[PDB]
Amino acid sequence: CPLMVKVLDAVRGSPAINVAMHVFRKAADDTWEPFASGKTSESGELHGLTTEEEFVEGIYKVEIDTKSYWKALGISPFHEHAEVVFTANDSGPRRYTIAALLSPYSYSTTAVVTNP
Amino acid sequence: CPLMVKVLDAVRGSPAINVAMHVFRKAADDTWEPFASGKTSESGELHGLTTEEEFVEGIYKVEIDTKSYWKALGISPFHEHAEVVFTANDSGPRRYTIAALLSPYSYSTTAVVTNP
Amino acid sequence: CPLMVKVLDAVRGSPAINVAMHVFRKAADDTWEPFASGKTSESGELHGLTTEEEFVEGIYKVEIDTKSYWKALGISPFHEHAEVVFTANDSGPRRYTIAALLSPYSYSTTAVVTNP
Amino acid sequence: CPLMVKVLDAVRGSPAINVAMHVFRKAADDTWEPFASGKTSESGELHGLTTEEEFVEGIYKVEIDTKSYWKALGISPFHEHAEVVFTANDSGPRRYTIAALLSPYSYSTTAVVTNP
Ligand SMILES: Nc1c([N+](=O)[O-])ccc(Oc2ccccc2)c1Cl
Ligand SMILES: Nc1c([N+](=O)[O-])ccc(Oc2ccccc2)c1Cl
Ligand code: NA
Ligand code: NA
Repeated sequence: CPLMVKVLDAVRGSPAINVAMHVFRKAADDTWEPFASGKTSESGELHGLTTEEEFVEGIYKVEIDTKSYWKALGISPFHEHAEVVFTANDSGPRRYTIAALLSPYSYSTTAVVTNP
Repeated sequence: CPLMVKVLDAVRGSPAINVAMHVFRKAADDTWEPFASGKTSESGELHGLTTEEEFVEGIYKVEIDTKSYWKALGISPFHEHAEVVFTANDSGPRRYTIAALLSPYSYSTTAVVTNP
Repeated sequence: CPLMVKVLDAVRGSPAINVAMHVFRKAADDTWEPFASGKTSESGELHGLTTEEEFVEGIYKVEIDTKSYWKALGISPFHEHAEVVFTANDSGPRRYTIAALLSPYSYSTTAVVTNP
Repeated sequence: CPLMVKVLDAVRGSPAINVAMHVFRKAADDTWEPFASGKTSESGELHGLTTEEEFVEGIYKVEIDTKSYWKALGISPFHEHAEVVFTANDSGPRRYTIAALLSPYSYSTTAVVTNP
């Protein structure tokens, strides 16, 4: 599991389920190329985004559709989405967990990076 | 103003107004003695808790009554309070801003420490 | 697993390993009775603190020794410890995950509460 | 002052000083157009980015150059930048404070939205 995303809900004290996100990789012309995507499970986790061989050096952007999540709960949010932009695999493969904790007007994000 | 506390509401995107808090200082017998108390203003800030002369070296605890805050908004929150425990003025007088960002099931707290 | 604590390190991007903590339960005289304790594993997690039958209604305090964690890394921290105080099991058993994300001058904490 | 950004350093317990950031606004063709830029002061705050007349309805992005900040302190951070994307002034003019709390592998961001 080279890249996993975990999302939590700070209002309900629960995993954030069915949160959609796309992953992009920065292209040579500075545009964002589609790379992976999915929705969080009932555990708030999204596994299986990529494989070790496909996940090479680059700048990656995880764009998490937090706005649709809050609107489904009938809550008006601040952000259009939560974006996480980072260089990955510059020193060869690593395993990355991107975590996000969501509130309607705030989010926090952290990374856990491990050498396989 | 050597000690200031600022509290923000991550659900509503606003200062957390009229939040009560109590400050304690550890006594020689290791019990918590009352030190100061107050409530946040319309800006979410509590100023004037202490003075340079009174705010001596010690271990201090700020106990923020987050539970009453959420209950008054019709939210049943997770925590009884948000607690911040720290040694102050160990290397001479400093000015401390304690900030807290509140959600029903989560809080974040940070400190800004400056040398006058 | 009625009560689990997970701790992450925001400076190193890693689980916070070997973080010691004690759990207390508030007694009828408002004192804090010892309840459980342990240290986080290499995954940053502490499992096995209690059992469903022992973990009944009460106000619980998880006192996480963040200061010793940072001092072992040669980093001077702000807080004496990170405290998480919450009522548990007031509506019968639940499963609780307490998570904390640590920085030298800040911490964030959230809860995931699930009905078994 | 309809838009202000405040940045704090969770490692040092200080304002994050001399942090560069760029603000963009989504154009009719869905591209990001430059809107304003600046750097935080000794208080960690960036004031004067825009005016009430210029700060019309739209989708805005604040891109905070956290990577250069950490690198100058000798830290190799995780994120390329901290990004905040939001719709502004949808229901008439508001005043926005965007706050960010920075660690090498994590950031938290919140908004305070007030009606003048
Ligand atoms: N994370 C955080 C916390 N915190 O205690 O973690 C407190 C406040 C906060 O926003 C502000 C608000 C005012 C000044 C600086 C930062 C954030 Cl963004
Ligand atoms: N904010 C935060 C907190 N927290 O106690 O606030 C704890 C953990 C965390 O990342 C994770 C990491 C793994 C699983 C769930 C969340 C974040 Cl992002
Ligand atoms: Na001293
Ligand atoms: Na409108």
